[PDB]
Amino acid sequence: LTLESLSNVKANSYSEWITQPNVSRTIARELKSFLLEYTDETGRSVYGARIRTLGEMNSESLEVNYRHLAESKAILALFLAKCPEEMLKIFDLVAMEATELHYPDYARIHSEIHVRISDFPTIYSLRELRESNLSSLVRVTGVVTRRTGVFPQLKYVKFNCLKCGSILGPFFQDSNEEIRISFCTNCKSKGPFRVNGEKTVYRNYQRVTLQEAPGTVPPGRLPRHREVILLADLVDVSKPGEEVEVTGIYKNNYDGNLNAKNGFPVFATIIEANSIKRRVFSWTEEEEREFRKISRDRGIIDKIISSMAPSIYGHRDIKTAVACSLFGGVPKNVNGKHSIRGDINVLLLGDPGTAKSQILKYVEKTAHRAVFATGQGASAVGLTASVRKDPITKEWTLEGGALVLADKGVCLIDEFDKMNDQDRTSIHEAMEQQSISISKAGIVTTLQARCSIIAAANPNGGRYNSTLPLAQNVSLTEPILSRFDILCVVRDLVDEEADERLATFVVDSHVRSHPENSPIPQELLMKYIHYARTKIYPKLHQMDMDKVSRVYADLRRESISTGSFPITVRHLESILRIAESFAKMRLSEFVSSYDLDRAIKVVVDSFVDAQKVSVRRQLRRSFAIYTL
Amino acid sequence: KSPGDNIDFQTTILSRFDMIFIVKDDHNEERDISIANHVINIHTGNANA
Ligand SMILES: Nc1ncnc2c1ncn2[C@@H]1O[C@H](COP(=O)(O)OP(=O)(O)OP(O)(O)=S)[C@@H](O)[C@H]1O
Ligand SMILES: [Mg+2]
Ligand SMILES: [Zn+2]
Repeated sequence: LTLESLSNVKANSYSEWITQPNVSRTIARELKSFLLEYTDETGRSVYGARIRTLGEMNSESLEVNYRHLAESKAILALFLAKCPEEMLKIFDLVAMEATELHYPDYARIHSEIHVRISDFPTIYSLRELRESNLSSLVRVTGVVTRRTGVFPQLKYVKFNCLKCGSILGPFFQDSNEEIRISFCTNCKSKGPFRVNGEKTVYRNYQRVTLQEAPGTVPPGRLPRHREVILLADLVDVSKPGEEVEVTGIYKNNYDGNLNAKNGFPVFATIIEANSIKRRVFSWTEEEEREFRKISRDRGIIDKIISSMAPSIYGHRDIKTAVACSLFGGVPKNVNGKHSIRGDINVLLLGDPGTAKSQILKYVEKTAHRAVFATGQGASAVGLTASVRKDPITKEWTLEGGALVLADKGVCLIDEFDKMNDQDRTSIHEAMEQQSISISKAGIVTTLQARCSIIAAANPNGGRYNSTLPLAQNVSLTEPILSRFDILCVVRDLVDEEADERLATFVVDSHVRSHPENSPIPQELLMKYIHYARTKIYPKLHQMDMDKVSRVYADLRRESISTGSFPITVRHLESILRIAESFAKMRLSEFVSSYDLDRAIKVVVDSFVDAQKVSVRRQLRRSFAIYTL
Repeated sequence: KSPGDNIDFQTTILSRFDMIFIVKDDHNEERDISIANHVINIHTGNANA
């Protein structure tokens, strides 16, 4: 037939029209022609290149643009829009033949090609779906809330007869309904036939709950939700909590005896997803060369610190501590017996309104594995490990908590002072031995909790006191204060010049944020940080020894002079650990004397800031050589 | 202060332990130099060898 004759319809509906064999083979021929000959008048066929790429990477998905099919064969685009199931089946057979022409043995390897329609023009929200959209193609936006596990769904079903024992040839399984068998062809009987899963072929199946994104929801109304079924190649592509656009067939669930609660013949609906599009710390070979180029620069550490938290103004010491915590040191197990922690723990103790929460959020966006937890609030991952039974599923799960989940990563704890006893024991154990022991519900085990910790806390009474020292200013007991490497005390002393630039920064953010209206870019910095944590592992040599013992001996006796809380071995280890993170920002295999001096500066500045006002003025002049 | 005055628990708990050690902060230069050298030996890798 012809395209104009395809536009005219003889059957009652479009589905029965496409169902006719002459019309179906005409559609298949026209779709094969369109797949073969289509070009953008640039001398290149995009679909031939796509077929070659999917053949070379061994993929069962062919991404087909809807605009290309619409401009060339408008009636076929209309047929795909209104009756997508059988149209997609036909064009899947067409694309399978097109791939077969390119690769002859691709059929025995895969035997299935799924066509993913891209750039469907009309976009529906979840609240405006009606029955007119049923059995039609729809493109909707939404945020994924939860996803099930991947299940095997029958694809090529193979049966065996109980009377004879013979295995009867495979049948394709429709995804819409269950298929059954009534004849044996060997016994010529209608006897009981059993499915054997050994010879049956399966495809992946997943269910995803999609809700309307809260920004698009009208004010008084609730966000609507739908169930989206993801097939074999589409499973586990959408992490819960991310916003996607799904194109698929809007259809009805079939359930026994409908719904007895309503009193009306009411059907549940789903979206059978044809395609998923999303609205990664992988570096290429060129990106590694660019990393070496930017790390060769002398002011790489200054530039990294300045790139820390662009929304935060004027807090250079906090940004330096964040840079050390993100880059981290080298954990070392010497001869098996003795273990030394190699990740920096930072505690931001500050008065309210000092933007600690924004810093924690920046670290969460920046770090590879960052887990946010809070002592005061409830809508967060808990810090304590547990074994819990689902009240619906009746199936137990072991959760390690935020500290175990942030293993080889970052744990960001907001409201550090407001914990209960169980959380305090959990973070105490995690900072003590980097593990969490659980003996509950028959499970006795130890989970690895080698997580760097960045915490935010407030002083007692809502304001820091300079005359009192650090231990009196917090409810935190001394052993949990000792485990932190960097202790950033932040107070907003009223200085007119500082308040002027801070207010100017806030107002300029407000003005640029209005709808009617040196730093490394963050995408590059994120991969640079991930590369440094897994590739460098800086080391130090034996001739650098004579200086660190020199300064540390000059440290402790000064702490003897004023009677403050002492410099222990932990301060020396914090010096040697922070220096291994400064050599990671330089991407250097050795730890230099300049990185070591900068680490000494950070540790001494954190020690002096933690003192009372009487001790601080004496300690500042004695260590002015190290602070510079 | 007394050893029982320093601990934040009952003095009768001390009697239940067979050996009690009181670890001291020496605050000496030559001991601090040696312990710093030892820790740098551990961190460098000379201690492993
Ligand atoms: N130096 C700064 N640069 C930029 N914004 C700042 C700065 N200091 C404060 N702010 C702003 O002040 C507000 C403080 O909000 P939060 O950071 O959420 O509160 P907080 O600092 O965590 O203190 P809490 O929650 O009361 S203990 C935010 O809008 C910040 O953007
Ligand atoms: Mg806060
Ligand atoms: Zn049989």
